[PDB]
Amino acid sequence: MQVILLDKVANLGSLGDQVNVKAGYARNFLVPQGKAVPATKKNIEFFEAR
Amino acid sequence: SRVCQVTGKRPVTGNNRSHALNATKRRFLPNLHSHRFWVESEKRFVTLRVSAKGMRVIDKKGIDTVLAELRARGEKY
RNA sequence: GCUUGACUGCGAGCGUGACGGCGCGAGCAGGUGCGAAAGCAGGUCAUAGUGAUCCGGUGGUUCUGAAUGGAAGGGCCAUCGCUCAACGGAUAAAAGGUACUCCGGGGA
RNA sequence: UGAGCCUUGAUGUGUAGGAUAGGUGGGAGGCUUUGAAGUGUGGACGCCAGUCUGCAUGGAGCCGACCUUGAAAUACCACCCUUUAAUGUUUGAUGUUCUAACGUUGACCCGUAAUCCGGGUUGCGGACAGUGUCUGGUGGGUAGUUUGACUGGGGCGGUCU
RNA sequence: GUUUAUUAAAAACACAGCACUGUGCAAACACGAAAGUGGACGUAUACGGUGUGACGCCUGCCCGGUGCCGGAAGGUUAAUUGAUGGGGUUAGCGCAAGCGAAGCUCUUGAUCGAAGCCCCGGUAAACGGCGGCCGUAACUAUAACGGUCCUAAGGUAGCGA
RNA sequence: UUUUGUAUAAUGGGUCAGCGACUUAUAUUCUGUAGCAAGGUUAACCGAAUAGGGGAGCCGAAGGGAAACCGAGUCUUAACUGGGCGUUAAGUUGCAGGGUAUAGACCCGAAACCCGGUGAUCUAGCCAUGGGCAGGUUGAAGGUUGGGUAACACUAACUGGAGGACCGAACCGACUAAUGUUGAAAAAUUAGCGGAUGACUUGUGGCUGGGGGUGAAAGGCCAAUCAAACCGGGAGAUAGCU
RNA sequence: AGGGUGACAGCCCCGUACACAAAAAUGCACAUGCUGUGAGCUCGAUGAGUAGGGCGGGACACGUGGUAUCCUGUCUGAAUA
RNA sequence: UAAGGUGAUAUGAACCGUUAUAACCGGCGAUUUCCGAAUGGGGAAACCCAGUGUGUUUCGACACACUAUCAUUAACUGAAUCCAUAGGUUAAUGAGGCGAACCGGGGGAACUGAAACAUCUAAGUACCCCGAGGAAAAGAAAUCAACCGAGAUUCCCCCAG
Repeated sequence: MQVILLDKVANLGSLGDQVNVKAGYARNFLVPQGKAVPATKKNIEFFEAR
Repeated sequence: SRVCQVTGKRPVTGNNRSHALNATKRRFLPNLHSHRFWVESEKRFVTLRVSAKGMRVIDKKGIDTVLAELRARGEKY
């Protein structure tokens, strides 16, 4: 899915961009425990100025 | 029970239909799995018996939105 | 020797079956073959060589076409697939045991 | 490692022939002194015919209907094909490793003087196992049934049109 | 000892022993939609199933058939993937006969595709099988023996008139 | 009553009295009858409620044809001398009756299937807690001593009390025979018989429930029943049978 | 109307037709008051794991048939007057 | 309302009352032991066994009152793990059970019909379970109609076998 990375993620690393990823690696690693955020058009607009 | 907590899918009945169309009673069992969820508002492992489709509903709505819906219609977790 | 009448749409009237069916049929309408012609030919000397219906396959026919124009499907016509042999065919699909026997009727 | 895909370069001996001609198009000038023909080597293709090219020698040209050929240009520009090579994207196969899903009828902590269960820590596995839907094989374990009629009684034999 | 309460107390059933197979523990198996229990608070000198039935001498031959256990190239083969081809519909082109773009829809199903089966090898204290035809020894009978029968192989030991 | 056929020794009835079997609804056809007539007639409902109002709709005078369509004609065929079917005969609505269809459909009767419940106070197996087994014999392992052996082995005494051990009561069974067979008893009595310190027996309480339980395996047991218990419901199951 | 009174009752008796009566509780109507719910106008907004699709079923008279529509256990998945 | 009256089998005995406190009928109340949702714990239903607070001109022993579970809300507290949560206590409100049909939803056969029987029919009927009301359910169009329209749902008669 189109989650946006935040921290120093390894290869497929974006440092903040919309990239494609499987759902099993999105949840429970990139969603909670962090280093990413969902893209439901409320989070990405509030984190646009970050 | 095998009722899904998010969607509400209950096991319904069906029929075996072979080549000779002989009817035999059976049931439709959902694909339920006990999956553990970390929430951000309460900061707690929230375990839920969800379906394979009910996990996908959490992926769109969010884990905080589903727990607000479980509070409204009366179920507990 | 020469040809395709083993032809198409019909048929007064009659035989034969409970019925479904089956069998004979001059003559007429259209178009052919043989014979010079009168005429004959709607398979074979006759009587056996067979299978209803349902569901479909194929070809033809504007007949129907769920708002309209089409189409799918169906009907008509042509035609194919059943040793349904228990052959007027109960299903697309079916073998044994009962001195453990149990009911209903008649019998030594 | 099998495959697509995106650019970049090789790559093409029916036959005459200046010579290992990819097909159609635009097309008589493009390029070279920001150093070219034409020789001499290495790497390298191969039906060892010949060609590509780094470097170096060389220091000012190759090219065009050129006459030939069924079809004329590494003069150049475009869509690229056949074959083949490298990097790179992408989809699967095989195999190794790891943790975050998940399993724990391992230890330990708390609710809790509690062999259940739940929360928490830790250890060993680990995307297997297991489960749901779909599907092939197996399956009297079980369930519903079929298993014909005439007939010197019935069965055997035999018959049914 | 046990059993057909209420026709059959036995030759039956059970029995210790023996043998085979399953099972590494969250065991196999069984009851249960599941949880869980039993198996077991046991651990291959143990447990579950089958078979024979103290003990003594012993338990031969045949793996084709039917099961089981493997092995594995080829052949066929479900779900899934939907390549090509055909048909319907029509913007438009065609005085019309007809053809036909994209889009959508229908039909056909090239390819991917595991077990099972075909195939190969073991397993008889697994299920089973252990034959016909002739010739031949005394009084007869029998066949040590001598051929054929390609069904996988033809009754050994012990006995029985 | 059943039959080709009965006094038949075919079936049924002890008698009397009471009760007991061709109905009802909705459809359609025929006949009788009544009203109206090329028309007849309403259903629901309104209602001053058997009136009146309501003509939605059904049936009939027109059929042929698969249908489009054509029409007193039409279809089949290229077209019919024709042929097939029709045209030149009054139906419709009430009532009563004879039939059929669907409902239990003239009545009585199965053996059985399924669902929902009830029972292990009888019996089969088990779990926990207790009790019972008179009496009399046979004399194992072991212990001690002696003989014997190079020494063991081995043997002779006493001690010892092992046994799905023997005989035999209680108890637990039920093999033979007799009485009994509308019995005293819906399996018993008398006299013989088997086990009787164990794979025993027994009191009390609990557990296992029907397509299941349990079974030292008979298809036995599971409330005097068991090739699928009991009771209620589907149920007035069905019967081409008496 | 009906029943009873020693046999069959309009006039014997209880009633019937008719005409009235509620301290207290309560049903239903309008009338009024209070606590709350909330008019109307204009400007928006238009219900996403949803419609639809594959497989497997069920329900509409309609049994997969050329089979629409509706429901969904599984797998996916839009458009925005 | 009243001169009669103390339910009946059922008399008898003993009284009450006659002009408003006999009896009878109606409305509003009081009393309401024990069991049964039974709710202080248990239980072989009509019984057994307690705890807390409060009361004794006899402060021994009794009497009055309260104490089930669950849902929701509020307050006070409160682990592993520091904050937090789980968990614990108290208080207010409400639910539990019974009952004949109708209704909605979740499960759901077989006898039988097809002259047998498997698709089918019987039939979403019987039964079982949950929930609600005096009705429930349904209900203001992503519905029918066909170029004319109608304008939610439910029920009756036709359409129509």
